Amino acid sequence: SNEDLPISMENPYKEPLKKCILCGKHVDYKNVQLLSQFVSPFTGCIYGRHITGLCGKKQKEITKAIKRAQIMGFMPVTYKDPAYLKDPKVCNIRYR
Amino acid sequence: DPPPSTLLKDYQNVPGIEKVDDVVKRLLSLEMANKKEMLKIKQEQFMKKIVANPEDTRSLEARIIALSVKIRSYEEHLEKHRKDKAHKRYLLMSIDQRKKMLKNLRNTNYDVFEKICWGLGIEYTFPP
Amino acid sequence: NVESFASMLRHSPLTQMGPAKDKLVIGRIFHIVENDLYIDFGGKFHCVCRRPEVDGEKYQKGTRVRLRLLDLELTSRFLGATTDTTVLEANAVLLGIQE
Amino acid sequence: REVLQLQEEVKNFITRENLEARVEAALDSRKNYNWAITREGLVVRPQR
Amino acid sequence: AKHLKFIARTVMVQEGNVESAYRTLNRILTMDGLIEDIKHRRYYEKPCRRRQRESYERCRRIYNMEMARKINFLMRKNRADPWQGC
Amino acid sequence: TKFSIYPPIPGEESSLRWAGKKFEEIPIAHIKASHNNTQIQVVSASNEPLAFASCGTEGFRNAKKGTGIAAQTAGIAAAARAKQKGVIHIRVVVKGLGPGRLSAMHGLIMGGLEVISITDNTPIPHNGCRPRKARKL
Amino acid sequence: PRYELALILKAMQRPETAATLKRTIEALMDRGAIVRDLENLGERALPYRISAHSQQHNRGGYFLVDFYAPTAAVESMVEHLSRDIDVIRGNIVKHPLTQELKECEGIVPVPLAEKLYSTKKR
Amino acid sequence: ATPSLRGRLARFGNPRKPVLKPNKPLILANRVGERRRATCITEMSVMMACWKQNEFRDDACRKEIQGFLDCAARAQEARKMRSIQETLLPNKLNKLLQRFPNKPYLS
RNA sequence: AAACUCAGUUGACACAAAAUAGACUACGAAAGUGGCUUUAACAUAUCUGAACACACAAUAGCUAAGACCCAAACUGGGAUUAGAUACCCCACUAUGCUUAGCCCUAAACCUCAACAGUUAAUCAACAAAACUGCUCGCCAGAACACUACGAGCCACAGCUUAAAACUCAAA
Ligand code: FES
Ligand SMILES: [Mg+2]
Ligand SMILES: [Mg+2]
Ligand SMILES: [Mg+2]
Ligand SMILES: [Mg+2]
Ligand SMILES: [Mg+2]
Ligand SMILES: [Mg+2]
Ligand SMILES: [Mg+2]
Ligand SMILES: [Mg+2]
Repeated sequence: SNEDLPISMENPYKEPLKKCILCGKHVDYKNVQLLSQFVSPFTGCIYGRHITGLCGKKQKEITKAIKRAQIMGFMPVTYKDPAYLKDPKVCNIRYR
Repeated sequence: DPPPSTLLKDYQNVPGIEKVDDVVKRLLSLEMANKKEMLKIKQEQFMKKIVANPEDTRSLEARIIALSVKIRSYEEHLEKHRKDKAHKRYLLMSIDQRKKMLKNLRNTNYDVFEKICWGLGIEYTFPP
Repeated sequence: NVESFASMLRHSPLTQMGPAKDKLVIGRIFHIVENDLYIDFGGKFHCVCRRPEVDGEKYQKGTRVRLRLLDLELTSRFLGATTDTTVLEANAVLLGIQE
Repeated sequence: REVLQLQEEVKNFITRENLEARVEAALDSRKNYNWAITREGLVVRPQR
Repeated sequence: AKHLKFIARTVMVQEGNVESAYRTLNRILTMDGLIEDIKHRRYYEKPCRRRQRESYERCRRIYNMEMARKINFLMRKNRADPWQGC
Repeated sequence: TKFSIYPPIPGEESSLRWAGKKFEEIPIAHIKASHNNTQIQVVSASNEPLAFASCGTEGFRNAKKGTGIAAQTAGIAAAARAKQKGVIHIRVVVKGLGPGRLSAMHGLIMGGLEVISITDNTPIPHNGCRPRKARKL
Repeated sequence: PRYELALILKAMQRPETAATLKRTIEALMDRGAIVRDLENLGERALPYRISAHSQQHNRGGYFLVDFYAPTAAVESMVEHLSRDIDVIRGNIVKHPLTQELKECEGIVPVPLAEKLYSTKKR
Repeated sequence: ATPSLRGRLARFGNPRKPVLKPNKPLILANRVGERRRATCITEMSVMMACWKQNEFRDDACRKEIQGFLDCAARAQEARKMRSIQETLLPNKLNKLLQRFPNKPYLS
């Protein structure tokens, strides 16, 4: 009938759905190095998702892993292990 | 309860499963599986023993068999957790639902209803 | 053989352009107020950029410049609003002058 | 395939026979489960 | 108690400006929520009051974030009136 | 090396020194800024008591104790005692959000002692015990 | 099912460590487990002091025992670990590798909630 | 990113119990809140301690007294400069919001 | 003021409670549930369906046996006040905790019933937009009255069901 009329399709220009840094990666309570990347260096508090930039599922995984490691003796509770203070910062917190 | 040596429902039909190590067989047996797998084995046994089409699950007979296995699981659970009010409620609700299913089956297909009652040991008592 | 609205829309440069994000367009300063340059770039709206500190005098009415578009229109919905609030102007970055 | 892979793995399972050997091998070796993540989501395995 | 000392909540003073060190430590505690937590734990906040306060704070944060978004969105339109007079 | 707000880690080989001593060997000036009283005890690296000073012990009484001025007085007295007992640099550890929290450090410095680290050890239970009921005035 | 026993043992020499590991694996096998693998995570300073069997511990040797055991054996193994005196702290968990990584396409956003209030002028 | 408001309030079509119970409607107002409102006590303390140990004879406390006086003058100057500096402002922001008001109704 | 001569550091140490995550909004029928691990486990392939039964039902409370850090009705002391049987401070008990039974009430409220559907021609006001179909429950001026009587119940100063008379033109 008419070829210039718009066609029914999806959005070919759709930008990729942003993926959390941990998407597709296995959060384990033994990976204390990864877990310490989401705990405050000074108080040991677990950062919120507004700081970690994690999806809900990965935030819950991180929290459960941190608690399990802390109670199983893999991770300090009140502070970040000093061995990991110099790891790639991935948290949107600026104390100074 | 099926013997602990029984295989899981998914592996009972894999070819050559009789030519694997005793360790592999024990890994795939009900001994190294939770109670849900044992309940599934019970359910398949009952379906084979009663229903005319063991491969059909949407039928009311299959529904009654599955619900009876669930009721047995709840009764076993409450034998040990006597103060589990949530599972007591689930058990009573499941008994009521099985009564309703049996009522419908009795009204529709009586011979199948008798077969179900005999197989599952259910006595269909009329409501007061 | 008269072009229809469908044909015109299909073959228009704006339609040929995809999303207006990070697209280099040629704007034309049509109004200047202090260091604010109102630039029209063929969209429905204009972009109000700031006279670059370098070559500032070179930016005068009618000057044709290069913009990197970020949004044809600056609109967004806010808590409780039933319809988008629009500031009636595009978003673009002034990359310099076209010669 | 699951059972096939399981049969392969069962050969390596610790048993009452190869128990001292496996215990000593474990004492000798060291498994490291740590690995950091960068802002770009690239694993950073530690250097040992 | 069972942890190592002088690692948690410890800041090092630079060039002797203990005031700057204490400001940094206070910022750390406030951002981590320890100051507010201590103030609230001084007296027992009954669960219903705690829930009401949490809900009120959540609503306040939503409203403030939305208002800040609106302000930042409209801030560009604080330019000089281009069509003055007409 | 560049200045880092994080304290040096025990066991780790560090070049930082104060009066020829490592961080783990510096004396510790425990401050306790209660709601209405500031206490200050300076102990050695091996928890050997050296000095003590409190707003109450400084002659302040009743509400006067819970003020910044009383905290400064206590800090100055503790600093003087520690100085005469052989203390130059101190790691300050304060547990309490009372009015004397910072004034105690100010006095502890004005009395001579230099501070190298400020530690907050305010006991923050992860719930645990139940605090007293709220006040209706 | 598949369990993983994270086992922090008292810091001791190699002969005693091997004896303790052999005893623990023996207890698992007696209870009916299939010890699939043993992994040494390396001796390290515990994150916090642990007081097990009236003895304070600041360092310990970390191990993982990946096994398959019947569900009824976990409680007995936990009791045996508690009785054992060379174990600073033992914990049996479900093996993480059994759990499957559900695919996440991306972080789908939540648009601003709409029509929470009537459109009447107030 | 603002916290989600989907399924938070008690509404029809919301099976779950409310997450939030806002006393006022969560609708942006066309205005923002108004700007909500000792100094140099250490020099005073120094001067007063010197007075206490000297019997309040300013002759030998001159330095501390001059410091205290200069600090008070600086405090007044700081008050003046802060006032003039204070004088985005809530008034201007309210003008902007009036220009772009929130429309919680239809038209 | 009264109170204690107990207070600071360090080390050992719960049958109590469960920072941060949580700016998540999930699970459960509701009450409820936010430390860790494991086991068991989250009824119904059609919906509605209890004053007509079965099973639950926070806190408080009763009975008996234990625990007791802290909190804490009552009580005692200090202070305030015209008084202060309160508010404020201190001490401490029942009680909060575990076990086995009871008790069966909440502003048990999201005051918005279950199921299915619609967004079209709006809609007293406010609140959380307006409705359609179907089903059960409930309501018919206020107060008397979460009352009396009767009945049932492990309840004995109780709970559930629940009136009438007199009164008023209002509520
Ligand atoms: S972004 Fe993919 S799981 Fe979070
Ligand atoms: Mg029904
Ligand atoms: Mg009912
Ligand atoms: Mg009850
Ligand atoms: Mg008691
Ligand atoms: Mg409620
Ligand atoms: Mg009542
Ligand atoms: Mg009655
Ligand atoms: Mg009666």
